[PDB]
Amino acid sequence: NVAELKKSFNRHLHFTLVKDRNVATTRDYYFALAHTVRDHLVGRWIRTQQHYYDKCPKRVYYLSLEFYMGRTLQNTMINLGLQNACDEAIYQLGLDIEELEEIEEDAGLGNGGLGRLAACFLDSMATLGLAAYGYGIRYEYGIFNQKIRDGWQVEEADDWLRYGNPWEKSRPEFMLPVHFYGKVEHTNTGTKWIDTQVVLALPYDTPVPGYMNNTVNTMRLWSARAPNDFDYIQAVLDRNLAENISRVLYPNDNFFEGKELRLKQEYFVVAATLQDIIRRFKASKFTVFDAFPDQVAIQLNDTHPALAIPELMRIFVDIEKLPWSKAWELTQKTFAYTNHTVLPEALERWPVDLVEKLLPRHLEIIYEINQKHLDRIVALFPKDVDRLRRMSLIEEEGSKRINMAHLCIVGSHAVNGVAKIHSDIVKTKVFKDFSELEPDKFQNKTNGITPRRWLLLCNPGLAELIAEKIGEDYVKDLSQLTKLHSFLGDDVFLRELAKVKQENKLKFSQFLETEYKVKINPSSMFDVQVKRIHEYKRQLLNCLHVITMYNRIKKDPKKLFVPRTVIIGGKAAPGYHMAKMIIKLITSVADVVNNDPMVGSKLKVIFLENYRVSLAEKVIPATDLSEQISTAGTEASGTGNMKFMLNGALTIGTMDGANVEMAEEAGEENLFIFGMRIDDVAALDKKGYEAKEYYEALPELKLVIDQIDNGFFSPKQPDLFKDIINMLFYHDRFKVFADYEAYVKCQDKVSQLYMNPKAWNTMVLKNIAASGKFSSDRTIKEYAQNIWNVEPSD
Amino acid sequence: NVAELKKSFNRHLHFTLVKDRNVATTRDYYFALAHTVRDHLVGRWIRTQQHYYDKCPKRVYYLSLEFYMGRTLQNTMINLGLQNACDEAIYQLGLDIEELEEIEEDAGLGNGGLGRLAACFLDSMATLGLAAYGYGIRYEYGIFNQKIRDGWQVEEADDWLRYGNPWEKSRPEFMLPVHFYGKVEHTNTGTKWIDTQVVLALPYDTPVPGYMNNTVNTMRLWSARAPNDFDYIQAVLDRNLAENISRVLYPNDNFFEGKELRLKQEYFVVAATLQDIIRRFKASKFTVFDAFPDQVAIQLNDTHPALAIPELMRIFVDIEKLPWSKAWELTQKTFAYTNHTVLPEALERWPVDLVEKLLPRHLEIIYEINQKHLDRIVALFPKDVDRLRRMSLIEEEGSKRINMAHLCIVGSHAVNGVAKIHSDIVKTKVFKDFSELEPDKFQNKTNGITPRRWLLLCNPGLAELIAEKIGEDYVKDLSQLTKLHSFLGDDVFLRELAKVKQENKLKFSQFLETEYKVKINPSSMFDVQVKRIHEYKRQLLNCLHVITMYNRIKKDPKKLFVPRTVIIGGKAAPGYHMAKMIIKLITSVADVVNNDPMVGSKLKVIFLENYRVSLAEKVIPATDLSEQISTAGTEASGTGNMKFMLNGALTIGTMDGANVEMAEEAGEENLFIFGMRIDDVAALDKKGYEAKEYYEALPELKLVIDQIDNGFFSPKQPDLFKDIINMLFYHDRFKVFADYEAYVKCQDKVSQLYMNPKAWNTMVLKNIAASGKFSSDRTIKEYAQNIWNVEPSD
Ligand SMILES: O=C(NC(=O)c1cc(F)c(F)cc1Cl)Nc1ccc(C(=O)O)cc1OC(F)(F)F
Ligand SMILES: O=C(NC(=O)c1cc(F)c(F)cc1Cl)Nc1ccc(C(=O)O)cc1OC(F)(F)F
Ligand SMILES: *C(=O)c1c(COP(=O)(O)O)cnc(C)c1O
Ligand SMILES: *C(=O)c1c(COP(=O)(O)O)cnc(C)c1O
Ligand SMILES: CC(=O)N[C@@H]1O[C@H](CO)[C@@H](O)[C@H](O)[C@H]1O
Ligand SMILES: CC(=O)N[C@@H]1O[C@H](CO)[C@@H](O)[C@H](O)[C@H]1O
Repeated sequence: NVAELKKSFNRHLHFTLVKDRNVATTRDYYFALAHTVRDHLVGRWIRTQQHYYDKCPKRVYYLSLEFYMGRTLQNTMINLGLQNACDEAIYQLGLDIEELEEIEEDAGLGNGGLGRLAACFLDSMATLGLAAYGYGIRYEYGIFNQKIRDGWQVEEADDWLRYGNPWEKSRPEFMLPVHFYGKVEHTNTGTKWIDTQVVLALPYDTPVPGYMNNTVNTMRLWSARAPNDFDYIQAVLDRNLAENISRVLYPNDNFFEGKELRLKQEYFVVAATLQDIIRRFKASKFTVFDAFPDQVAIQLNDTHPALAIPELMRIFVDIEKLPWSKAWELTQKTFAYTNHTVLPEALERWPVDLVEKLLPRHLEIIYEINQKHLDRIVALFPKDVDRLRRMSLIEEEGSKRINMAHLCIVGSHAVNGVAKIHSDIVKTKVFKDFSELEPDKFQNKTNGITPRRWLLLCNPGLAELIAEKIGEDYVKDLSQLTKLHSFLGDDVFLRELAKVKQENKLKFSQFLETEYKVKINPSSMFDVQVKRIHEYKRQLLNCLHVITMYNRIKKDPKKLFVPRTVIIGGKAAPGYHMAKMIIKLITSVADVVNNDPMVGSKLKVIFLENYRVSLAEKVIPATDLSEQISTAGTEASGTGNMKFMLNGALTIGTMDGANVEMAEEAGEENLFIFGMRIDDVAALDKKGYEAKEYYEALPELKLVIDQIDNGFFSPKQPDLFKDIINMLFYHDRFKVFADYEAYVKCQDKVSQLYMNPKAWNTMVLKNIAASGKFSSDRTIKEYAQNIWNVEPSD
Repeated sequence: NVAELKKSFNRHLHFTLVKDRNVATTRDYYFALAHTVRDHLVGRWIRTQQHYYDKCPKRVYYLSLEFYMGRTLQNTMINLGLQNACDEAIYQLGLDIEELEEIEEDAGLGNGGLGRLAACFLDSMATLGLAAYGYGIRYEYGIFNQKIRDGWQVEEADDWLRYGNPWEKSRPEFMLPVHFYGKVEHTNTGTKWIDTQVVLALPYDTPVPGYMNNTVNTMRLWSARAPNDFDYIQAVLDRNLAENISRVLYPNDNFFEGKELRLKQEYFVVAATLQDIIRRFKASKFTVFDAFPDQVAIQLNDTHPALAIPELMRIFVDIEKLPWSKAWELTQKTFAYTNHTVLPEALERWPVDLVEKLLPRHLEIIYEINQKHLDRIVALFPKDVDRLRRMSLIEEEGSKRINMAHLCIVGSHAVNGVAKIHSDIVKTKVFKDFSELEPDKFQNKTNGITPRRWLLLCNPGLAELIAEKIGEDYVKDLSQLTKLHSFLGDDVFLRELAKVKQENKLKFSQFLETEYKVKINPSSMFDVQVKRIHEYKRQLLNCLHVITMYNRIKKDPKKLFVPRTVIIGGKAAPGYHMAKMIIKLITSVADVVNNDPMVGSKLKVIFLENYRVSLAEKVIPATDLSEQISTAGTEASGTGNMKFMLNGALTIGTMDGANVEMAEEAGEENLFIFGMRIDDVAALDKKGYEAKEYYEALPELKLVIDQIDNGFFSPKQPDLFKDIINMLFYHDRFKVFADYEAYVKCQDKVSQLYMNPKAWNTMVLKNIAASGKFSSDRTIKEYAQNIWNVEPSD
């Protein structure tokens, strides 16, 4: 109750912050409230973990180099049923809760969809009350902070832990050695890894509260420490190198960069996690190891934690002294692999020299794994020499590299894609060789998003509305949102829905106006593309359509033009050149567009800085139009798309990733789908893509290109954007021009629907009403049932 | 009372440590109590700090690169008067109170005498209710942990913070920029210090509980961070370099090491501190700095923060735009300097080259000071061409250096030494050129220790006994120990006092044998020498006496030997070769002596690994004879000496430092004074030191030296102590041999007296009852009256 939360608050401000109202900072207040809310989950946290130890359910271990968590405070209140009481307590003390909430750093330990998938899943597994753990790296620096200076992305260290983090508790008793380098002896007592350099792994536990149940699971992130025995001053300074491992998240989205530190990160998180799991299994009730796969599941979050396979084997054979065949039966039965990667350059392949010098034993074990593997292939295909090098874990040509996917495929009992279409290509095409051998191993699990964070928290208006119509069951069972179909003809419900959208718009319009000094037309269409910047996602194409909108105003200023506020956001990897260019182009266009007095309030372009979990929560609920426009074949699933759908936006995009499943659910009539489908893409590769042909064929495209290339957007470097021009014309893998017309045409349909409130909101409601599939609660049921084989409990 | 303490402890264990009783670790329990205890000073801390904000009395800032704090928990309990009740609470919960206490890390952020002086000072300024603050660096790594391995010193990093520190509260709101490098620009707005690299300074507060009053003063310690703004991974890894500024404490006792990083440390703390003071001053109720010196004193703990002088000037002139002359009058009035050393090699003397690179503005301000300095020497000494070079701040040979001592002298209103003999020599000899001009500038302020850590804490037995006899008011006014004179008659007493000391040697003997392979004779005379390993402190001269003794059982195994445990402990600077060998020797000697079955239990020799504050709290109360044997004129004061006086041991030592003053106080017949006085060393230098004379001249010495050199103590390597011997005959500036004879004869009388229980304890009593002068409480009044001009309120 209120009075008690108020007494807790003051107690913390007093004792934990050593402050009285008189000189208390806003941060002092945030902290005091966090501690008050965190205190309210301790009992359930102990009891949950206690129950796991007493009843030994099969535990699920989600293993990942990335947990894109965002802020905890508000998410935690909501899931404890505490938000309203806290709101009121804080209000009564003359403070503003939204103000305190603003203080919190994001836990930006993620790049995008892969890392955010991890986050939604933990929330989901806690809500369904599974025995689940999150395991990854406690990066000192998460994804970097993005400033824009002269329309250019600028990186600033995400110093997220400067002031401390009250959502983590260290665990001094569970520190582990992790080993690197050294050499292998195959003595007559077992094979032994010796003369290694040691890093210590200190774990931190973070509470994963379930939505209104009694479960609080754990996320355990590891930290790098130097040992005490593995110039005096320099020696002590040198301890920096060991602790460097957990220092900074690699900021690459969908790109492999074969850096040594990264390899160290990957073993580091694998090694400590695997010990902790064995330790726990051994400390429990339960070749006592025969029960291990009845008590352990390890989901590989892409190939990043791939070493987990040769590591488990290493532990089983060398320490546990199990015979290799047994060790391998159990490895296969413990692991499952989730494939998210699509393009050649994202594929992790590690050079053999590197894997040999850093981890000799793992190399040996990997070769051994490979031998057993290629043996079986020879046996079923003796005249087939090419199938051998094709399915080998070693890409034997030149450099020589380990194909971590191949390793995950052979060490796991289940392999999965993240959307129907994708798993499909994965199974029938990309892995034809392996799936032929065991069709049943390969499955789909279409992606999902938590409707806690992504409806309840980021959008309480909608949540309340929906709840006032159909009650609150939908939160824990999003399929219940179909009940809304029975409100389609409800003229008054449509108004309340539009009102909700408009408040989100008004609020967010404040944000834009107070952060960018740019006049927002409150009633224009909020047309939003937020994701990481990559040529495949095609921010560029959107950008082109912006230019077309602008020109259309210029040629004919009196002509009926539906006002849009066009928002583009997301971070470019610091080494991704073309991505940085694509940013500079957008900010350039905005400068022209936002100041051309002849357009004024008809068109406003914002490039949205420092896009991240807590910003997604702001902008998404405020959106009318969700840009989702990758080249078909290039987007494994996507999740933003889903979050827009649930929050009352209409989606414009290609038949790619889960967009396809969105269209099935709500019916294509109710999305703005356009463009080449995968076939249309292949057929164009077959015949051959000539970018030129479209530039001559479409006069509006011709102008846009000409404007960009001749400095209309860059009079001080008329040829600033040349690199974009070349790529567009000669090296564009993603066929930007081939989809232009279809896109623009499709854009004009959105425009016309927008001029009919009733039709538009009717489509909105048919979307929201069908968004239920996309709850990460459904996804997890599916993983639980056909992969982990654990049951929900409560 | 106790019931609230049990609740609180449990609330912490539950809510702060997230543990129930059956899985709580020991660390868990420690923290739970620690937090409980901190809570109980919070009120007195806020009020003490409020109250200075209110009445606004003059503030004392003790600025030191070093704070040798030791452990906090028990000191805090005692001073807060809650040891009783806390003991109970822990007991009633079935927990070992002292096992808890042993979890706590020494805050080992000093080398020895200097950093412990500061730590005692804090306790006393708080006990006397001064508005005082300590400013230093939050070193990530304190003085190194010493391990003896094969009789050698090995160093381990002192990772005191890895499990966190319950006694500090970060103050993020008071974070600051410090500036480095760049270059000076002489524009017509004045001098701009430009293109500087910025390091962040983040303060952390530790409570300083006065003894049984209302005062809780603050110790602010600063940590280095990289700023905000900048190969991206590499750029991020490189933040390590800015943070290296506060990473490790330099481990030289009485020795100057001119490393760039150390200069950075020195600037860092001076810069953060001076800003923070200015901030506090402007924030109070006082562009008007006239009252600054009335509001603020800053004591320069030796020359380490000398840089504060030209920083304050720079702030005043460059930033506050005050006239040089005024800005200068204010500085001298603010600062005061405590000289702590006389060894030429311990004087800080910075290459201008380095200072010009790192602090180009500061170099100028120093020149500019020297100029103005040197000018007014010409006005009074127009023909003394030599006087100038003798008094300039700049030593001009080859690559010029900055004489930081001289700097501190010109820039402070008071310069003081740390004992009568020291200060006297500082005034009349070392800085005669200066003192002649302002005789009143130079003073003495004799060192002391706190009777809290060093009596009630470490030796509860002795304090209990004293309190029984004379009331418990001696704890706040030590001089009341004179009262214990009434008891010179009393044998009941004398036997009671002997009891206590025996009880300590027992406790201590149990710990001692459970460490080293050695059979301890618990009623032998405990001959303890502990302090940093130094040629000057002459642990060697002690080692020579130890051999001597052993050679007197080998010669005559059936003559009466007064039996003694000889304990020598201390850390050698990693870079200090002689001291490392000297340790090696003592351990060799140790291994020969403890394994001659003939010597048996007559003489055990123990080298005490890892001497530090909490270790000192154990061995001192268990001591009979205190070795204070530095060459006359080398120990500026000593503070070990005083601790052993307070704790019921008798002193064997030279007429050096405060020894002179302990003798003074107790009567010189009540200490074992011996060997060369100050003039004797003076004489011998002019006559010339000729070591071989005592080797020829003295048969008993001669054996000792031959054993060493021919390898009696290193058989498997008869060559080992080559350099010890060489040093001793052609290089020993500290004249071990010249006092060899006086010393041994002196020891012989100690031995003679130890066979007289009654006379011995009568001398021990005469020592304890006259130790009142040496309370740091007395030292502080004196600075308060005569340097800081502040008033002992509460
Ligand atoms: O009290 C606890 N605390 C925690 O486990 C805990 C500690 C943390 F530092 C943290 F950050 C998070 C958590 Cl959740 N656990 C517990 C209680 C009782 C028992 C029993 O078996 O009686 C066994 C127990 O350990 C386990 F984990 F098995 F439940
Ligand atoms: O609330 C406080 N807290 C502290 O001072 C403090 C904060 C810490 F984080 C810490 F680690 C230690 C302390 Cl001791 N102080 C205060 C109260 C009331 C007033 C008024 O003027 O009404 C002014 C005040 O500030 C000042 F500094 F003056 F004491
Ligand atoms: C949401 O999943 C999310 C992503 C992924 O969005 P896309 O599915 O790539 O469009 C990236 N960044 C943030 C902050 C998220 O919330
Ligand atoms: C005690 O003062 C102390 C010192 C300094 O003692 P000396 O005066 O040099 O003999 C050094 N180290 C520790 C741990 C002390 O408590
Ligand atoms: C390598 C990588 O981040 N892949 C991404 O994985 C997420 C989570 O499944 C998908 O939503 C997205 O379409 C896909 O691009
Ligand atoms: C520089 C340094 O460490 N000096 C030491 O200072 C302490 C405390 O002032 C004195 O006890 C000691 O005699 C002196 O040698």
